[PDB]
Amino acid sequence: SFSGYLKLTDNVYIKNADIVEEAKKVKPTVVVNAANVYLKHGGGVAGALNKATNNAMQVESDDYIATNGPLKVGGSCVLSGHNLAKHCLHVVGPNVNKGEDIQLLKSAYENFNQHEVLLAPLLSAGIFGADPIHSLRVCVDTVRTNVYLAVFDKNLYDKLVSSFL
Ligand SMILES: c1ncc2c(n1)NCC2
Repeated sequence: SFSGYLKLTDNVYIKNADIVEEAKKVKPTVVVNAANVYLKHGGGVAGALNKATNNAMQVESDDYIATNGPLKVGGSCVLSGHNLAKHCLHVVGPNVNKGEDIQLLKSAYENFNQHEVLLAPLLSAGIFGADPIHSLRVCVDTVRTNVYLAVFDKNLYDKLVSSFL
């Protein structure tokens, strides 16, 4: 089970941890991937989760895209969690670096409400370019199910906790 998390609200928890390492340890029912519409897991959380699956996540994702086409920004799909989780919920937050509507971040977090408990990163944070403090605020104000947030960067984790309202 999840350990060492700081409780932020009734249902949101946070820990300074590598989501890949957290997933291998806990083997949650759902690990959230910070996906793009093409499910091209090149970098950030997606690249790290995919590399941990020995590229099996990318092979499965390419078959999903070949069949279904790309996801919408703000959308998601449930695929296998491979050696990391029972399932991976690939969620597409807006990539601010690609000029995408930051208002789609709430729509992206709404996908989490379809799962009772999730291990997740902050959507649109990191290489997606959004303000992680804003992402945490949207997470707490949108997600009603139990979300265990893994924040890789210690300095960002401290900033998120110390500024949390
Ligand atoms: C949480 N947030 C970001 C990352 C992570 N976990 N693993 C590597 C990049």
